[PDB]
Amino acid sequence: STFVAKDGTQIYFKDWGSGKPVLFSHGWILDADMWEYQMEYLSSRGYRTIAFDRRGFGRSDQPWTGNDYDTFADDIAQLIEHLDLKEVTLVGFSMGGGDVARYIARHGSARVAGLVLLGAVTPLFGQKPDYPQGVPLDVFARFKTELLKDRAQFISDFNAPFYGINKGQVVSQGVQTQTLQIALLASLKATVDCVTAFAETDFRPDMAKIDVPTLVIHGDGDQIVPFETTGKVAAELIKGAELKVYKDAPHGFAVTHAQQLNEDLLAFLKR
Amino acid sequence: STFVAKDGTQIYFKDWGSGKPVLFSHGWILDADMWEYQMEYLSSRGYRTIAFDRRGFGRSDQPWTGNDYDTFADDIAQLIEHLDLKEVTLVGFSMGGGDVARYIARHGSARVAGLVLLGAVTPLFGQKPDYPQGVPLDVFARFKTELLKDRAQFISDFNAPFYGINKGQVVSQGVQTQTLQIALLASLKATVDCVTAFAETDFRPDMAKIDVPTLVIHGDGDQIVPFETTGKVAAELIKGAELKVYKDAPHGFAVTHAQQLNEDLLAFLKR
Amino acid sequence: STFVAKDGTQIYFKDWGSGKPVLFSHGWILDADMWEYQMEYLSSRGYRTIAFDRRGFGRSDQPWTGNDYDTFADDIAQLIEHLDLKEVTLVGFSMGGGDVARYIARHGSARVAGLVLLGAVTPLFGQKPDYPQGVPLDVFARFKTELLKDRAQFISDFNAPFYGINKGQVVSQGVQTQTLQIALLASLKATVDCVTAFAETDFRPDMAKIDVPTLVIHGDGDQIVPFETTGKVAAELIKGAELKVYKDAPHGFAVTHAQQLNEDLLAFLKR
Ligand SMILES: [Cl-]
Ligand SMILES: [Cl-]
Ligand SMILES: [Cl-]
Ligand SMILES: [Cl-]
Ligand code: NA
Ligand code: NA
Ligand code: NA
Repeated sequence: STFVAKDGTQIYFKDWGSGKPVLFSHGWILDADMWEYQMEYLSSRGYRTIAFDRRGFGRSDQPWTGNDYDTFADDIAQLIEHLDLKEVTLVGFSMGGGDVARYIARHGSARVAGLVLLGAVTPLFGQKPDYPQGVPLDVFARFKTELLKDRAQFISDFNAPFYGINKGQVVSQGVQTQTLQIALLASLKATVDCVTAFAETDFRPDMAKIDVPTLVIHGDGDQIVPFETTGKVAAELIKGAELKVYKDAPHGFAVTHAQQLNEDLLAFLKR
Repeated sequence: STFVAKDGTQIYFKDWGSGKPVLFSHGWILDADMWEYQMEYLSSRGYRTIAFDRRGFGRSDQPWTGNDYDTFADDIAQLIEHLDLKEVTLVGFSMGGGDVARYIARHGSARVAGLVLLGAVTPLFGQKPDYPQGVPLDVFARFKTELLKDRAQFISDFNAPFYGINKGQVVSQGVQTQTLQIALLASLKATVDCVTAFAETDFRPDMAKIDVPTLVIHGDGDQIVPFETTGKVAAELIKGAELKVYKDAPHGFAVTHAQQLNEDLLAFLKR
Repeated sequence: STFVAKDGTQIYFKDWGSGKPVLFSHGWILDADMWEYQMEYLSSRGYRTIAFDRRGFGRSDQPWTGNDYDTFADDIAQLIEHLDLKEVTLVGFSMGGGDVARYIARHGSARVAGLVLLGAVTPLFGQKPDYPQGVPLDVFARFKTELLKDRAQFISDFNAPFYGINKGQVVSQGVQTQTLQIALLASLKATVDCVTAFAETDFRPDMAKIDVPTLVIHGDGDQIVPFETTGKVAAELIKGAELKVYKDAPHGFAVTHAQQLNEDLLAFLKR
C-alpha cells in the first residue's frame, strides 16, 4: 500500500491483520521488512500490524528535502490519519524510536495506547554541551564521509557490529545478504541525512510529553546505539516506563533475540 | 504493468508481444522473472506472453488475507478479464500449476485454448486419507518452522535441491543470486501461507474439469515435487493429456533444460 | 517519481534539489542509482539533478516494444517537457550518451544549455563499411547469445572489465554486489535490445546537430567502449567540444574516478 505525504512523497506501507493496531518504525538503512517476523507473530495472534518504509528507504519515494525528524513524525501522523488509527501501540527501533517519540511530542497521544522503544536513539544519541557522554560528532562525520565514498561497502561492513557477529552472535549469510539488499534500495541522500538527524536531534523534551505506558528494550552489548546513554536514560526520563535489558544482546536483536522480543511485545500488549 | 484485484491488492504483470496469448503462473518463492527466457523465446516467434507476480511475491502488494488457491485463481480470472484475453494457453510451474488448474475449475475454459503443467503440484501434493503416498504434512510443517526463524537462509539452502546442484546439475552463482534476490522481495506471510495452500489443497476434482489440450512436463529427478505422485498422475487424470518426462531433470528445469522447454512449448502451441 | 510515456510505459526518475537542471542518462544494465554520488554532489552545491531509469531498466516498466534510440530520445523529450526544464545540461554515460545526443538531433537544443558525454558510445560503436575500426558486430552477437542463456552470470562476469578490476583498478565487493542487484531488476528483453541499439546506431549525423557547449570525458583504459573510436572522434566531430581523457581510467569511471568527475562536472557547469 502507499499514501502520499504533504510534500507529495509516496510512502510504502503494509497493513496486516485485524484488531488493535500496532505501528512499527524501522531503524537506519533498513525498511519495513525488518519487522516481518514481529508482524506475522502478532497478526496471527489477533492484532493489526502496520509498518512503513521511511521516506528515502525501501519501496518509498526518495525526496531531496524533508529528511528530518519533524517531517518523519508528520509522515507518521499522516499514515495514522490515512488509516484513521485508534489506540495504536507505537514501536520504534533504533533511529525509528525517534520519529514515534517526535510524533507524540508534535501531535499528542490521543490516538496512542502505548509506546515501545527498541535499541532506540532516544533520548539523545550524539554529544551536546550538557551531554558529553553522548557519541562524539566526529563518529557521525565519519559515517557520512564513508557513505559518500562507498555506501554499499559501508553497509556490508556495518553488518558485523550491527548484529554483534564480531562478538560471537550467530547470524546467517542469508540475513546478511537480505540486510544489504534492502539497504541498497535506499537513497544515498536519505541515508546521509538520517545520520545528521539521529546524530543531533534532542528528544529529551519529547520524553516529558510521553504520557502512555512505555516499554524500553535494549541490548547491553549494543555496539551501535550505546545502552548506557540511550535506552537506560529514556527509561528513567519517561514517567512509568518499564525497562528490559537483553543480556549481551547486539543492536540487531530483533533478529538475534526474535522469539524473546515477540513474546515481550505480546506481553506488553496484553498488560 | 499493474491491475487492482477485488480486495485492493495491486498485482504486477508483464505483457509482451502480439498474437495468441500464453499466460504464465510462477512457482513458490519466485516471481514473473522466472519465465523471462520462455517469454522472450515465444514473443520473438509470434506469440503474446503474459506473466504476473502472484500476490505477496515480487513486485505485487503483500496482503495478509487471500493467500489461498480460490483467490489465486480469481486473481488470474481478473488478469484475463483486465486484458480481455481469448484462446489463452495457461502455463503453471510448481505451485503455479495449481492456480491455473483452479482457474479452469472455478471459471470454465471458454477463454482457454490449452494447459501446460510444469513440475506441478497437481493433482495433490501432501497426504490425504486416500493419498498416503503424498508428502507427509510434517515435511511442510518443518518448512514453515524454518521460514518463521530465518526465511533468507531457508531460500539460500533451497537453491541446491531446487536446481539439483547436489546431484550434478550445473547452475551459475549468478542464477542462484538472482533466485535469492527475487525470493527476498516476497512477503514472509505469503511465503508461509503458500506452504499451507500447496500442502493441503486437492486438485483432483479440478483435473476432471480440464477439457482442453494439456501437456504435462516433469523432471523425474525432481527433489521438491515428486514426479511419481504429481505430474505422473495429473497426466492420467486429465483426459487426452500428453506427458513428457525430462530424464534426471530437477525441479528448476526451466533453468537447467531451458532450450528443451522452449522448444516443447513452441511445438505444443503449433499443434 | 514516475511519468507515463506515450505508449503507456511508466518511467521512474528522481528529481533532487533546485537551481539550473542537470539530467543524467545511465549506461547499459545500470539504472539511475549509478548517478547518486554526482547527484548529491551537485544538488548540495546549488543545482537541480534529475536521473531516470531507462524503459526496461531498474524501477521502470518493461515494454516489449520501443527499445531503440529514437524512442529513448523521445522518453527524454517527454521528461524534459513534463518538468518544463530550461537550460538543462544533459549528461550521458556509455549507451546513455546516444540517447541525449539523439534527443538533441530529434528535438533541437532550445531547452539545452550544455552536453557531457562520459565513456560514451558516440558517435558510433560497432563496425560499418566506412568504419572498420568500430567493434566487429559478432562481438555483440556473442553478448546476445550469452545474455539469452544466462544474463545473471553475464552481468556478474561483466563487472571485471567494466570496472577494470582485471587491469589494476580497485572496486569493493559492495559495489560489485550493488551493480549486479540493479542489473537484475532490468528486463531480459530490454537488456538484449539495447545491444542491438548501441551496436548498430550511427550517431555521426547527430554530432553535426550538437550546437551547445560540450565536454567529452573518457578513460583511456576503457575495455567496453574504446576511447580511440568513440570519445576521441566525438570530441572532433562536435564543434567547439572540450575533451578530457582520464589516464588509465576504466569504463566504470563514475565509480573509480568519482571525485575527479564530480569536480569536472561542477567546473563545466560554472564555465
Ligand atoms: Cl572517528
Ligand atoms: Cl536476557
Ligand atoms: Cl529457432
Ligand atoms: Cl587523468
Ligand atoms: Na539501525
Ligand atoms: Na517452486
Ligand atoms: Na555501460
